Amino acid sequence: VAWLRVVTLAVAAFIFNTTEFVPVGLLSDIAQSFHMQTAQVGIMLTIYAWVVALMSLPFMLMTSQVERRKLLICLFVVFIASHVLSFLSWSFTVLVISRIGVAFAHAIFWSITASLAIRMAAQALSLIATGTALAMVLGLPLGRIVGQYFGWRMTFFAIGIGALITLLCLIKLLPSLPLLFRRPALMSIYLLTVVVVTAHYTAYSYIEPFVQNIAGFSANFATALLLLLGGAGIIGSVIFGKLGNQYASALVSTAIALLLVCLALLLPAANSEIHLGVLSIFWGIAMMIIGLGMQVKVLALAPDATDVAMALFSGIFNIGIGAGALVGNQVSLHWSMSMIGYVGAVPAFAALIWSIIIFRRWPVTL
Ligand SMILES: CCCCCCCCCO[C@@H]1O[C@H](CO)[C@@H](O)[C@H](O)[C@H]1O
Ligand SMILES: CCCCCCCCCO[C@@H]1O[C@H](CO)[C@@H](O)[C@H](O)[C@H]1O
Ligand SMILES: CC(C)S[C@@H]1O[C@H](CO)[C@H](O)[C@H](O)[C@H]1O
Repeated sequence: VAWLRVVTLAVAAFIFNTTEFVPVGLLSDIAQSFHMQTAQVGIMLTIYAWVVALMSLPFMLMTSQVERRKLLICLFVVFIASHVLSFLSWSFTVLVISRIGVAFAHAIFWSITASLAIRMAAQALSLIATGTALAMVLGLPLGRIVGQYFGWRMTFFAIGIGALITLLCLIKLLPSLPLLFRRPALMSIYLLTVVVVTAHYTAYSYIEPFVQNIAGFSANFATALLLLLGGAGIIGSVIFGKLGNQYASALVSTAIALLLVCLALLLPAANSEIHLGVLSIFWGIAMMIIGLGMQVKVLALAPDATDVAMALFSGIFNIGIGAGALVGNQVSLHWSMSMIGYVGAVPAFAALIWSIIIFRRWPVTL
């Protein structure tokens, strides 16, 4: 019952995190159906993200008063309704309105999920994280291939059904802030996160219309990279799993360094299928190391109020996604979408330094 009552959430984290990134493999399709240009559709990522940023904190506030599995139901219900609206969406406006619906559930979910794994008890958090992790590897790739044969609306409708079958699996298994603002080390971590995420989502958001409209390759080759990155992620995630309980500083910095490289070398490694592919192998490995790197450290640094740690982590993570989407959008629209790799490499340089600085300053851990 423990493993189940938690594996059900680990799955549940897979759904929410799967959803928000699926648009990355669906920009062309979504654009085609609405007679706009790829990058223009990129903003539904920012809108989503920034709603999760704005509401992660106020929503949990209001919601924590009354917080049974009841709340998960109403998330899932809204999640499921919104996803039905995406499928029916009769304008790119209606689509993005639907994305807010999801984001409202998203916002609330990810405040809560940190604790609940523990309340059914631990290492409940790896499971959650495994789900988080298995989103990039199975979720997003398979979401593209579905969007290939069947198109984007079915992809969105599909996910809505998961939420249900998992909701039903869910129902069968049932029953502050100034202190953190005054942990500079935690704040510094919250800082590093915001920045490095913007760096990565400058580029990663538009990788599809990049591999298609800019590097010239097939829409199959794009889908190919997305698989490679996900699995690259498995390597990355299991490098950490086995080696992140120590070495956390060094891994994270070298990772961020690796990311730096990849972002700079995006345009030069294009026109070299094998090149972009390796890039993908390294990029991916960096992505998960950095991604889990922060979650682990925030939790470490905030034992007495983990969920509020995580509530902040959630929101402040989503600033970076909207940031990177938007800057990625704007470079693509106004100067060239080839300079997304380079533009993003600027926030990544800063982060490398900030990384090394703060790990020197606070070597304490465990
Ligand atoms: C102040 C210097 C910036 C350093 C980063 C410290 C975290 C503060 C960022 O605030 C953000 O704005 C939202 C608006 O409501 C809030 O919900 C929530 O706090 C958070 O997502
Ligand atoms: C010279 C010493 C370097 C140490 C300073 C740490 C880097 C913090 C910069 O973050 C800024 O925050 C914005 C998000 O709000 C970003 O979008 C913006 O591009 C970036 O400029
Ligand atoms: C980049 C993805 C992991 S999204 C990210 O996951 C985090 C930890 O799993 C936080 O809980 C955020 O709420 C969520 O948006």
